[PDB]
Amino acid sequence: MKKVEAIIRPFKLDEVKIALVNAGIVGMTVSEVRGFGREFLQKLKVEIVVEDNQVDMVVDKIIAAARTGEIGDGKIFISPVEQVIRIRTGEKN
Amino acid sequence: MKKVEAIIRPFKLDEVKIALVNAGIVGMTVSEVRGFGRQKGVEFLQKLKVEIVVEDNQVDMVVDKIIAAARTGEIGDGKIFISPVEQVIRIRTGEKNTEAV
Amino acid sequence: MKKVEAIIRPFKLDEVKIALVNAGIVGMTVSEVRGFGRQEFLQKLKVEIVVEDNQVDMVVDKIIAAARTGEIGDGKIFISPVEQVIRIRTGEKN
Amino acid sequence: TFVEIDHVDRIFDLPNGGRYIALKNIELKIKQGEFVSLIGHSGCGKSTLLNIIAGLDRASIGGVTLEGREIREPSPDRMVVFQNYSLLPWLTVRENVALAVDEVYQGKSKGERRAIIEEHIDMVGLRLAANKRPSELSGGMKQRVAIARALATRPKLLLLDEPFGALDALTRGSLQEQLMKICNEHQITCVMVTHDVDEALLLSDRVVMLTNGPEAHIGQILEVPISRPRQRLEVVKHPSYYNLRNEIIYFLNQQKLAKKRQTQQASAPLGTAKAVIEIGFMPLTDSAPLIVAKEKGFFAKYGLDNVILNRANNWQAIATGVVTGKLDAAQMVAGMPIALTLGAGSQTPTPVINALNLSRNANAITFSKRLYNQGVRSLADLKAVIDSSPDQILTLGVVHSASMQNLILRYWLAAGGIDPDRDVSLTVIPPTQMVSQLKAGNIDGYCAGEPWNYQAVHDDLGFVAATALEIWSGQPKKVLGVREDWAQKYPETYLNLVKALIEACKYCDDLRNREEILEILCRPEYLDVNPAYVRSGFIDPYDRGDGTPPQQLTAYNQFYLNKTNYPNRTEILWMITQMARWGLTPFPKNWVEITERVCRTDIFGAAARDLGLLDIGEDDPIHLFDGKLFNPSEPIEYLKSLEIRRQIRIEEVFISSG
Amino acid sequence: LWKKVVPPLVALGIFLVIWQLLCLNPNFKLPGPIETFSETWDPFIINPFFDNGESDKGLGWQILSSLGRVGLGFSLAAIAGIILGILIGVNPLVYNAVDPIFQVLRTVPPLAWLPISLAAFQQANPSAIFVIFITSIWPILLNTTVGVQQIPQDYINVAKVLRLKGVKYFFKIVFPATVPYIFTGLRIGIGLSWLAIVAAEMLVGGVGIGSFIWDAYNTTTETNLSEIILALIYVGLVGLLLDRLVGFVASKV
Amino acid sequence: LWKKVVPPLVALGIFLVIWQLLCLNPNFKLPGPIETFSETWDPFIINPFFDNGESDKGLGWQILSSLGRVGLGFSLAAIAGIILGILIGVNPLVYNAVDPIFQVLRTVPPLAWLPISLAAFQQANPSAIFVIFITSIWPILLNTTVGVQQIPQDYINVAKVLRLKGVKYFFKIVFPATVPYIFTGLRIGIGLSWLAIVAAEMLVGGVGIGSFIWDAYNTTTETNLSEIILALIYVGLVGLLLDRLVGFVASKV
Amino acid sequence: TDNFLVVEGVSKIYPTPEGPYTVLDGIDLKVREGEFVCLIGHSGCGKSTLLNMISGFNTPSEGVVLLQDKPITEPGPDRMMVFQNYCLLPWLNVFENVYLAVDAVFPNKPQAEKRAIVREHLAMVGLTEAAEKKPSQISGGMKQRVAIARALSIRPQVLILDEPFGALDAITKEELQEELLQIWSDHQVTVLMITHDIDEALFLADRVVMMTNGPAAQIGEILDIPFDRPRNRRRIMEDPKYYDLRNYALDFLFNRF
Ligand SMILES: Nc1ncnc2c1ncn2[C@@H]1O[C@H](COP(=O)(O)OP(=O)(O)O)[C@@H](O)[C@H]1O
Ligand SMILES: Nc1ncnc2c1ncn2[C@@H]1O[C@H](COP(=O)(O)OP(=O)(O)O)[C@@H](O)[C@H]1O
Ligand SMILES: Nc1ncnc2c1ncn2[C@@H]1O[C@H](COP(=O)(O)OP(=O)(O)O)[C@@H](O)[C@H]1O
Ligand SMILES: Nc1ncnc2c1ncn2[C@@H]1O[C@H](COP(=O)(O)OP(=O)(O)O)[C@@H](O)[C@H]1O
Ligand SMILES: Nc1ncnc2c1ncn2[C@@H]1O[C@H](COP(=O)(O)OP(=O)(O)O)[C@@H](O)[C@H]1O
Repeated sequence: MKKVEAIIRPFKLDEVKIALVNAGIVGMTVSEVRGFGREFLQKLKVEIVVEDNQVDMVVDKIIAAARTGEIGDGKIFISPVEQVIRIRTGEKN
Repeated sequence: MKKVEAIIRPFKLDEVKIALVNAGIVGMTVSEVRGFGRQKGVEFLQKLKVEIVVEDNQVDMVVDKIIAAARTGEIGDGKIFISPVEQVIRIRTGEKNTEAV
Repeated sequence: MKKVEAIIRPFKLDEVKIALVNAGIVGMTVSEVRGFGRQEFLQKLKVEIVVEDNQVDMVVDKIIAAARTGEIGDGKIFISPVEQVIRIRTGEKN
Repeated sequence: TFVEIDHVDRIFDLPNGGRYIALKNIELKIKQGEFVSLIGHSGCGKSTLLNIIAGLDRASIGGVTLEGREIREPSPDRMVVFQNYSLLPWLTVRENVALAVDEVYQGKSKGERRAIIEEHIDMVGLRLAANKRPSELSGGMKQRVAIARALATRPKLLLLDEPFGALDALTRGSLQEQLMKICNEHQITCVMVTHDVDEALLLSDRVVMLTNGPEAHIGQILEVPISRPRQRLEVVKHPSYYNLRNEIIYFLNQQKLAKKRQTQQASAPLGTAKAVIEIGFMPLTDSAPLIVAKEKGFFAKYGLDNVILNRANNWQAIATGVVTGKLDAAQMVAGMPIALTLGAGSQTPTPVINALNLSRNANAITFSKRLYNQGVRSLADLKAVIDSSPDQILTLGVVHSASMQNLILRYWLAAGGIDPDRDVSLTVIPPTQMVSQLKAGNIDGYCAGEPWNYQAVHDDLGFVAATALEIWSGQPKKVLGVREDWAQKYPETYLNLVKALIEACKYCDDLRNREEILEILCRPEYLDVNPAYVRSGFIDPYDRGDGTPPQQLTAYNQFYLNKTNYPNRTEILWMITQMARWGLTPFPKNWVEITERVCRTDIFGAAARDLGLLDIGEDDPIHLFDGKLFNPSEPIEYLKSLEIRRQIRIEEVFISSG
Repeated sequence: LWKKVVPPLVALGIFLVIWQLLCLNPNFKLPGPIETFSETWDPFIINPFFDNGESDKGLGWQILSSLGRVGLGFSLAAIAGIILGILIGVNPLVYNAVDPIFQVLRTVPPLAWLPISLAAFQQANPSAIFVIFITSIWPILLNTTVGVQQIPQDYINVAKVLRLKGVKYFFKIVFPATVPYIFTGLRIGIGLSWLAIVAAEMLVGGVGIGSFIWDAYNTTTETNLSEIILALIYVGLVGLLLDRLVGFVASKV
Repeated sequence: LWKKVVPPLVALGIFLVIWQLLCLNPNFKLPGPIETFSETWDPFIINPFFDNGESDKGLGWQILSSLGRVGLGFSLAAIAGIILGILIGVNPLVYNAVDPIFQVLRTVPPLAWLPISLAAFQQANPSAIFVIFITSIWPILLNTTVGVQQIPQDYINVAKVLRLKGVKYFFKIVFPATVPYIFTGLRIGIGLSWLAIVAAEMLVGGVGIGSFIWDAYNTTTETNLSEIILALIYVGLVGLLLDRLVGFVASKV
Repeated sequence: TDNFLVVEGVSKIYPTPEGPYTVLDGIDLKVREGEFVCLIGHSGCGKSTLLNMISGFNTPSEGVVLLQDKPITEPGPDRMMVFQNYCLLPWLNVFENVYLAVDAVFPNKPQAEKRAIVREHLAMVGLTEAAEKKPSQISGGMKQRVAIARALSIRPQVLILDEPFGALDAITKEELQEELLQIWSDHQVTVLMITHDIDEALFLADRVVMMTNGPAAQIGEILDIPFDRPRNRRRIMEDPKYYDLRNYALDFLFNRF
């Protein structure tokens, strides 16, 4: 399991979810942020975790979702994840 | 040296810290996020992104405490992503990797 | 390459601006967190800075210097790893 | 994935809080273009399961999910075909079909919807009778309209709630044949619910046979390997179609047979008022939950009053005591309860149920220093060494003949290309004095518990070599076994006994309280050793004793963490396919019934929800170092795919009720 | 024809024949069939609409005047029976909260409302309608409300998997299902309405079938009894056709 | 219990308040709940069996006066379809030869017989009993004569396979197969019988319910309407008892 | 036994104002005493009419049916029948139901002796425990139980069995078939069951006859069941000869017709 984390403009939410819902990736946490760049913007923080193979597929969709050339559109942070434990079931990995 | 991040139900708080505090973990960084998954409504839901850093010894025990407390039975109860941390620094003293808390 | 994710008091946000920009890396991400350590819940803010690995020391010291308060609720600094980040505007492996 | 029935645990509410549990932990994933058929003896939840899928009912826990998005209300995407005819009598068949299309396809006007009705009424074959009324139509094709209507809206999960069961057998046929052409001609998935075996197994793709009685759950997902293009009179002549039909018929018979027994068991004389309950155990730090349950008064907290812990000396004493009635509820090794219920050794099968598996991952296969200096440092090294020459063929050791010490050890040896009973020798030896056994030289290896294995490391008489974690990190080692006779009697004093140990496990699992337990396990009446012998692996980093730095084993004495406390069937059944692999017992032909008889999860479920605990045990694929993907629905195939084994012999094992 | 139409015609002759010979017997001093149509053939049988003034019109007018009241009446009840009948039954709570009251109110016979109906409405004409309206909704309302809750569970579920909830539900599942029950309610409502109109006039008088039969009894003449029997048979026929009229529309739907 | 008794009592409270507040309107000249029960409490509730001597006793005697008439009467009609009903039906030739006549006679409104009933019988007491007998007879035998024509074909076959014929066939196959339908006729008949008695006394006078309402209504007084509405409650309530007790008998068999 | 119930070319022609229908045509059946003939066939093939004809409820209109050389023309207690709807009177309790059959066939028998006959013909079917419950208050499976018990209260020669197991669940049939089979080898009464489920007939039969469907139905391909008389349900299905028969019957009902 690997983590994929991206920052996108607030009004672009219904461009990655739409690009991801039909991509077979259901699940994502979106939280507000206040970036600086270059007073503070009101960007959005989309956060997903997927297997290693799906990173290339999902990452391409995210960049292709909010793709408008204007400085200050965010990046795609990705981090490792040792375990992903559900709550309803309690399974592992 | 591991970092728990347990997305839980919006109201299940006050049942996590009451039980989790008994496990020797005192520091927590609860937050608020909007979630979207297999639950039905109307499109984006509200969840708390409980965020804890724990020692490797009790990582498997802290996660168990949250699961029992935050469980509901119906889907949409969240997950627990455990990620590593290398150089946790406490600005009280700037100590080594040890939490000292 | 290290996702510095320090937690600081709300009042110590504008001070780090001079230190943050002076460090050479100014861009970052900010948010609000209902922190809970010793001190019920009290509002704090969480700052995420993906600083280059070779300059992690040069940034951590500045934050503590500008975030030094002494009283309870001082804050903590985390250092999480990253393997490669990309720019959504361009999309170049880093 | 497509429709997947997540863990669904529909509870039915009854007067006086009956809480009659209909289904529990029904996990089942359906792919696209699938025709899963939910065969099952009447009494279990079949319509209840289908109603949940149809959405007409709300699942108490969990819930079905379609295309990765839960369904909470009925919708025209998962149609149904009710057992009752359910046709609007005041509408012609064309208008009956027009009811669904006129409502769903609201974006299409007249003309482009007339074709939909006309063609759908034609594929099902209900062509000539297109203007009649449901009263006029006979019962035969009165159920074709319901199928035609359901297919008219082009649904995604067309369900079939036993649509044609009232019809006679001849009309039961010649209607499946019509329903076969639709499946072959079109691409439609379904979830059929049928009572007749021939109904399923004939137009289905994967039969999901449910268990019986309260707390139902899928027992065996039978698979039907027939080429999908099917003809009712050509599949019948398939070489291996009647073989499958005898598997379903045999299974359904067992539920019929082993349901009157359940009724008989309930209606039996109750037990007396026991003054003292004698519990047997063996000296091992892994037995901490039983000991701490007494010294800390956990038994008293639940009003169990006096309990006597009759410490044993050899593992055979526990087996003899419980079966003979001398003791009762003796903590015993994981694999022997399923060994006594099958009589591993031609002995009389005496039922011994398992409900509170209470430890895991506490075995270490240590070897003597002779192999260490020889060059043995892993499985591969040993294999070459033995191949050199017999040279006093190595004789290993095991605590008990039939348990998860003589099975996993054999599996580890077998996977290395070594025959346990030919290339080496396994001799049962009590752990108490096995420490002196190695010094004598009779054997060279161990499969004992924690405290005794470390003796060789501290005395420099051997090295740990292998470990439970690096062989299988779910390895059961202890389980609470009570004679099935002493379960209908004394319905209480068992749940209170089950509850007491669960709390004892929880108390002794926290790293903070483990230090206190160290002293309690160093008394003459309990495991008697110098306190600085059990520290390793419990509250100290494990010392492998093979010229390597100690490594802190985080989970090497699991008691509560990672969901240990659950008698999951999937891994007890893996023992049957290993006792049979070595010829210790014929592989039972009715494992689907013995397995749900030894693992009494009904007791645990009532002792977990009341106490507060994750009652839903994990689906446990038996993952060893070399995961072979054990499939807990076709053990015979798995048992036939192992390179080293003994002649497989399948027969029905019969056990007297008592 | 010869097996179902011819026989009853024979029944008339035998019934009439036995009815004869009772004139000679002093008991049952009723007009004889031979002379029942003797003094009534000319003035009444031949002329239905024998208008001559006020409260003296021929039998034709009386039937229309009485039948007209059951026309204007029983329609303010049918409209108020179907409507307000579905509203009860869909909600089990309200049904059980008023069901016992209708049961008691459904049993009070006609001509028990009339004494109080006249009090509220001084005029005589708008009192026969009220008694008919209030004595005819009960049979309709009880038959309509029961039909709503006797809808088979089969039709509800097939109306649920299809998202038919809304107004379309009540015009494709509920209403067409209770139509058979309504006509069962109208079967006895129409007859019960006729049961009161004929008896709702001989107390208050006025033009109509009632007060023609009743007034004849009060005034003894040479033709009083003959006209009562002649009127007594028309009430039977009109009742049959009026009730059988609802028996024909029922077949169509 | 609390879910089926509380609801209906709520309706009365709503009915009472709705019934109340209509007195404030002078045009709506009807008694209100506050006083319709107040003055009537002493002379007609606390002492139901108050006897004065001349057609002016208490309500209890008035109710039992008419209840006796429908009891002594309607027992001749009670065994009408029990005897005459079974004789028809078992004879298909005559069943079709009497159906049209009884259908017309059945629908003739009750109390339309009274004008000729008083003509046949000079007296009045054996005239308000005949009206009940001739009006309640039809629903009993018609609903009994339908059973003999609708005994299930299943019970005929089980009797043909055995050599069951003659008297033994009647008392074990046919007659028990109409009892479930006879009690449908009695339920309709008894309710329809209650209608005739209440209205019949309103035109012949004398002691008995019904005449009480007309007697009070005609004799306008200070509070005549006060007891008429109460009399409405009794006649409505009493009929419920008669209708429901007959159903209880049908419950046993 | 040589010449028990025989059917000699019976053929019934219904009115059918549109013309002829000839539901039956050229039927030739020879039932031997103590057999278990079965008439498995499609719905609407005239199979019910055929037994409904020998039972005496119809007239062949083309031939005769001879029972010991005595033509059958009227219903009687000898050809005791069992209907599909259980033909049970809801008034009389289960006990009084059986007593009705015995009384109608043994009128002069002493009273309190018939009470024994009905009582002793209620334990072979396992129904003496419930001898007072009314049919409306008894299980559907047990309801069918007192229709052969009543039919066995008499001493019949031919016990015509219309499809009795048309509503019983798949579990009650297994118990009921054995009970019916068990009592068959107690009296040795010829029985002519009508059964749709093919697998039932092979387990429970001696000579099953399949009649071609359509307007002109004819008896064809009279099978023979050679399994041992003390039938074991689970010992024949796995036998490698019940396969060659069942799949052959399916080839004469679905493939051909
Ligand atoms: N060190 C950092 N860590 C995390 N996020 C950052 C950092 N620096 C900048 N960002 C985010 O990236 C965004 C800037 O995107 P972009 O304009 O493409 O790059 P730049 O601003 O460097 O030209 C800002 O809105 C800010 O939120
Ligand atoms: N891939 C993912 N990454 C991050 N969060 C997720 C992911 N999948 C689900 N979640 C979180 O889990 C919550 C519930 O989602 P889901 O998994 O559909 O239900 P459940 O956890 O009961 O299975 C959501 O609110 C969502 O925020
Ligand atoms: N282990 C931890 N997990 C999560 N958050 C922590 C942890 N330790 C410290 N924190 C954060 O830092 C703060 C610690 O406050 P406190 O315990 O009073 O010590 P300090 O005075 O150093 O801040 C909290 O607001 C909390 O959000
Ligand atoms: N209203 C109810 N109250 C309590 N239990 C019920 C109710 N409805 C169904 N059940 C339970 O659900 C189970 C399954 O019922 P049903 O669907 O009728 O049979 P099956 O599931 O075998 O088709 C039964 O064992 C029954 O006890
Ligand atoms: N009154 C009738 N007029 C004409 N044909 C009839 C009549 N009754 C029955 N039939 C015909 O007799 C045929 C034989 O029916 P049968 O097969 O005995 O019924 P089952 O399928 O129940 O055994 C039917 O196909 C039917 O068309």
